[PDB]
Amino acid sequence: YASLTEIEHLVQSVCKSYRETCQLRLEDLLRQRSNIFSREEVTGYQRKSMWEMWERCAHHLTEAIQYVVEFAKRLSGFMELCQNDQIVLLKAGAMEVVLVRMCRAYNADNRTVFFEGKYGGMELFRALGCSELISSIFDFSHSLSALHFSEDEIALYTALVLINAHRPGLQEKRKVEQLQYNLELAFHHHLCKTHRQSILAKLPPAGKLASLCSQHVERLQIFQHLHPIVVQAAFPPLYKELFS
Amino acid sequence: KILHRLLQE
Repeated sequence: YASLTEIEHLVQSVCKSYRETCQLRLEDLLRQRSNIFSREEVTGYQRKSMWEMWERCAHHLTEAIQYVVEFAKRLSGFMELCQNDQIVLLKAGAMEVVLVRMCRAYNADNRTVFFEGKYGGMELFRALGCSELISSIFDFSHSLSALHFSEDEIALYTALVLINAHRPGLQEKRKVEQLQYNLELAFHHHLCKTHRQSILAKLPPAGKLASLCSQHVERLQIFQHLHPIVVQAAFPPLYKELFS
Repeated sequence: KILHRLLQE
């Protein structure tokens, strides 16, 4: 892009796509912070079977991914890429975007996340048998939350998470690069304008998101090997398309 | 497949 007016238009446009595609409004999440699972409800979650809690989490991830697909669809540049590259970007990026969007549902004051109508701590997911992954996700959401990420910042940051020209498989790499660089300009322009450039150094390191995605795939492979019929019969087709 | 349908609709 040439001149601040085109960069600023991009900023507004990305922010709007984000707002239209966020699954939950931020104030609905904040208004729920006192609604916390009782110890008896926690125990109830801990006693659920591994396979049932996997299914539930997969369903919830699938719904979050659907909103990310709509996000990508509303970024003009994205829909200008060829279909192969759309899919490449979404298969590598969708989970990473959800993982970023989850910080909004995380309360750093008590280390809880909004899940199925109330806030609960990481002990809520014990039945999954992936304590390392869960703990890493909670830690990631705590990092971002410490930054006090604004809605506008999440918009712009998650547009960049998705439009990543380093994804293996991209055919029009140069085109993705151009889009990535215009979105980087937009993000950094907005940071500069809002006096928020101090967060650049505090953003999680490159590959952190990749590490969570790969743990997620690795824990999935173990679960699937234990319960292959559950995955086939009861995991969402989109989920399996992105991760199996 | 599902992605291709979500991107097309």
